[PDB]
Amino acid sequence: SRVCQVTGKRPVTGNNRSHALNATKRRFLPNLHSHRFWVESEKRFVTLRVSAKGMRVIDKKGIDTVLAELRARGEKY
Amino acid sequence: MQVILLDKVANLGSLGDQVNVKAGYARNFLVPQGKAVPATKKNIEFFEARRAELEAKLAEVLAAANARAEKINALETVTIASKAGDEGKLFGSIGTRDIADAVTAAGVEVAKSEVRLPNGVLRTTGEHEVSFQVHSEVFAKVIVNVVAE
RNA sequence: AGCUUGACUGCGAGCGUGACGGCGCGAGCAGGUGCGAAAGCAGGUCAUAGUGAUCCGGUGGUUCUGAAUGGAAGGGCCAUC
RNA sequence: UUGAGCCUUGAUGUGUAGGAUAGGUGGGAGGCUUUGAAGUGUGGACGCCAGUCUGCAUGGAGCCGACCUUGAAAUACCACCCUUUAAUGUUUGAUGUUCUAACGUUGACCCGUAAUCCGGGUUGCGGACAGUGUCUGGUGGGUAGUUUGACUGGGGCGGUC
RNA sequence: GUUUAUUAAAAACACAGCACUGUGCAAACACGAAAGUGGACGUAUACGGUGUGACGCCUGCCCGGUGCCGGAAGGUUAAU
RNA sequence: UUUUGUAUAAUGGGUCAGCGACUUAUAUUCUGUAGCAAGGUUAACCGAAUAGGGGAGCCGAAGGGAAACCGAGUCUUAACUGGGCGUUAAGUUGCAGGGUAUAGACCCGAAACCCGGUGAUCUAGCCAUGGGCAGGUUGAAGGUUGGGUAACACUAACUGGAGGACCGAACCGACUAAUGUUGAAAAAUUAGCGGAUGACUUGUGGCUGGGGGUGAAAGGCCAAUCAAACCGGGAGAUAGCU
RNA sequence: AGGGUGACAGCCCCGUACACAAAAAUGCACAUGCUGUGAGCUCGAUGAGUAGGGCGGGACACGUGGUAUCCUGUCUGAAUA
RNA sequence: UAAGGUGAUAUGAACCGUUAUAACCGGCGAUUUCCGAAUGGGGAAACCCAGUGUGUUUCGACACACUAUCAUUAACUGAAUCCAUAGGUUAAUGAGGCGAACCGGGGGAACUGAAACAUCUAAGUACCCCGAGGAAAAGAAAUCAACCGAGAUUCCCCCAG
Ligand SMILES: [Mg+2]
Ligand SMILES: [Mg+2]
Ligand SMILES: [Mg+2]
Ligand SMILES: [Mg+2]
Ligand SMILES: [Mg+2]
Ligand SMILES: [Mg+2]
Ligand SMILES: [Mg+2]
Ligand SMILES: [Mg+2]
Ligand SMILES: [Mg+2]
Ligand SMILES: [Mg+2]
Ligand SMILES: [Mg+2]
Ligand SMILES: [Mg+2]
Ligand SMILES: [Mg+2]
Ligand SMILES: [Mg+2]
Ligand SMILES: [Mg+2]
Ligand SMILES: [Mg+2]
Ligand SMILES: [Mg+2]
Ligand SMILES: [Mg+2]
Ligand SMILES: [Mg+2]
Ligand SMILES: [Mg+2]
Ligand SMILES: [Mg+2]
Ligand SMILES: [Mg+2]
Ligand SMILES: [Mg+2]
Ligand SMILES: [Mg+2]
Ligand SMILES: [Mg+2]
Ligand SMILES: [Mg+2]
Ligand SMILES: [Mg+2]
Ligand SMILES: [Mg+2]
Ligand SMILES: [Mg+2]
Ligand SMILES: [Mg+2]
Ligand SMILES: [Mg+2]
Ligand SMILES: [Mg+2]
Ligand SMILES: [Mg+2]
Ligand SMILES: [Mg+2]
Ligand SMILES: [Mg+2]
Ligand SMILES: [Mg+2]
Ligand SMILES: [Mg+2]
Ligand SMILES: [Mg+2]
Ligand SMILES: [Mg+2]
Ligand SMILES: [Mg+2]
Repeated sequence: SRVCQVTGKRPVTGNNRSHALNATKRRFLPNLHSHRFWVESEKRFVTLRVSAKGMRVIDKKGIDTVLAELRARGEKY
Repeated sequence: MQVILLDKVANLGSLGDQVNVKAGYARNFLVPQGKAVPATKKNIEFFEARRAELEAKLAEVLAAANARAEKINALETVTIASKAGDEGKLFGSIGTRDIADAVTAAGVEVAKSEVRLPNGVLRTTGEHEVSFQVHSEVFAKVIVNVVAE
């Protein structure tokens, strides 16, 4: 599903409000992209479904750290 | 993205330099292909520790290489067992090994690669000029005697 | 026609007319003004139409308020849109 | 390639007395030369057609200072500069051309695998485009929720408030 | 041929034929938040949408309005 | 019952028996009544449990002013000869009742709107796999032979067996009339009628689902009432109407 | 207390007040063995794509209001007692 | 615990028992077909059909046991591709389904009220979905206060319509 494997970001719901303040239900989807990360320590690419925010988390922490979070979480990659 | 360059990289900097760069360039090329690393403070301390430890090794090697340059001018004259032919021409020749081994066993531990002769290998009896490279840029001179065995 | 700003500010005994919201008439009192020698007259126009409640917001004023305290924002009050 | 900042470093001056198109302010007695000048033969650019900067070749033992004029000095030379101009170095854009490495592949192939799914891998074709997320202008009876007054010799029309 | 099963079978719908118009294929279009699928194991002599309605003789004028197609200079104009 | 007015030929009731509609909770005010009285009363809770404890609170004995603030006054205005509201009526807590408020708020009753399910055993369209069309006509293309032509054209006989072709049972349909209409039947029966090798008809099973399907298009059909199915729920929707 | 008994029962029956009871399994409690968990001490360390911010929404009694505080779909992004 | 018993309609029959294996009551065991999560595969529930291993004074098929999926772990294996990794088999352990209300969370109406209606209301209600426990959730201040101080969370009464 539309879920970031790094941050957990997922669709959330809310309103479109018109000028006349009519609320209609809507969603806000995360900004997801399947992206291939080079993992040095495993001589391999890992494809993650990540939000752009999630990409910046990986720039900051390093893919090794973030994949370690995936394991501990039981989540497979 | 601040990153610290590993190998030298066009238009950015040399090894160790710190540079800002677009994330996608760092993410999809420079880092995977081993050309740079993030600018984590542990890392920049790593390299500041590196720049300084490297700086110390360069200051002290210069302190060792200068010391040997004071010692080269200290001896300032050397003899070598040299079988000299008639008229003055050496039956053989006096190479860098011959010069090096004189001064090592006469004080200063100069290896032959450090010895620097121009044209000659010295095929004449007499007193000669010899310069040396003990560091990349610090040089000195001994004078060489040729005693006829 | 001359001089002029009473087309004044604060009030108001007592009345009229309204289911109400309201609307009207009012001598007199205080301050200050115009006209008249003076008595006096003037709180718009001979009278009766010419109009839009509240909310929200704008502008000026202000011995009010001011979320720890001093301010400020915002609110009140008075004037007005 | 280019507009707007930067930096080296090079172009450029007709108050008059004159060796004559006097750049102000300073160090200021030797610079400049064979890493090759004076001189003439010509090329270019600027221009007040007075001359100025300047490539090439030729040439081969000089152009030089208080030597006097001029408010201010030697084209012997040197430093921050301005009158303006060019071009190498930089920040941000603008635009374009390529690249490959994100990403796309509903081309071929390999393995998982006696599989027209999927995944990994190879390769070809594209490629920072496409596409998607958030925001934003336009469109939008496709869908949706509603409004669309009262009086009235019935209602509606007309009229009216 | 079809149709209001149960008051209408018809002149209504369809029809072969005609025209306009979209569509270069991962087609347009359609069902689907998506994946997937129909179109089609088709490929412009094909597929969709719209109108007309065998055939014969034919189908004139109007682009101001509304709709659509094309345009880049100017004005106006969103987030930022 | 409803009405200006009903014997009214306006409504409702065949009759009897049983049931069937102004309640309840909490706020609030007034009346009656009781307690205490410038005071009255406690709530949760404690509890020795209808006692007693608990006075946190609430109402009242002070108002005026938007407020600061002043205070039996205050505000208005620079100030009132004054003017507005107040000062000179005892309240409070139970208990019964009258009203109101919030709640279904006196009972019954819509047409409908929303949500989650169940339905293609009827019927629409499609998919796969099977079955069916007595009997009688017409006689396309093609082919052979003959005549014919320079050669084709053409032409006769024969052969051949096309078609949403013709007549007509089964089968599919449903144009007219009578009957029936508390039927034999919630759509038929009788006499006639149209299609009947086709865009035909039919069995078995499958797929499409409700703002959805399907529709040679009638708003037709989707299990005997479809301009939005059925069931359950929001649900006692709402009903200024009867 | 209540019920039953051929009509209404303290004394007919079953009960009730009170007093008692478990071979076995189980609850809960103190005690204790066990495998595991670590106690107190000194010197440290102190939660970053976070707080904050722009855009769109949502939550706070508070409807964008002069609107603090919270959450965050999107773009960003600190200080370090 | 006992002098009466073999549940009911519900008799009868044939029997059991009376001082302690009649019956009756309670604790613990045994047995517990088939369907159903249903779990060897299938399926129109209570049925159809298997593989492997064991057993036959008869070693036939009949009978008995195991064999679903997923997750964690381990052993043995093992590609594209050299190592590796994916994959594959087996074993151990766990989960699955059901069911009142309360409970945390993901989604989330409309009628209705506003005497119409769209902001607003109804209401984070009805409903759908996920998950847990005897309770759940919450919880030891980057909380309040107001210059005095308080000292996590939860619940009740006030503050106050
Ligand atoms: Mg006078
Ligand atoms: Mg203002
Ligand atoms: Mg404050
Ligand atoms: Mg303050
Ligand atoms: Mg784009
Ligand atoms: Mg928008
Ligand atoms: Mg529109
Ligand atoms: Mg509409
Ligand atoms: Mg409505
Ligand atoms: Mg009317
Ligand atoms: Mg009909
Ligand atoms: Mg008919
Ligand atoms: Mg027509
Ligand atoms: Mg025409
Ligand atoms: Mg256009
Ligand atoms: Mg009447
Ligand atoms: Mg009468
Ligand atoms: Mg009657
Ligand atoms: Mg009747
Ligand atoms: Mg009766
Ligand atoms: Mg009273
Ligand atoms: Mg026929
Ligand atoms: Mg008939
Ligand atoms: Mg016929
Ligand atoms: Mg069928
Ligand atoms: Mg309701
Ligand atoms: Mg009702
Ligand atoms: Mg009796
Ligand atoms: Mg901290
Ligand atoms: Mg914060
Ligand atoms: Mg304001
Ligand atoms: Mg089975
Ligand atoms: Mg089988
Ligand atoms: Mg099964
Ligand atoms: Mg290998
Ligand atoms: Mg369970
Ligand atoms: Mg309403
Ligand atoms: Mg449980
Ligand atoms: Mg807990
Ligand atoms: Mg303190």
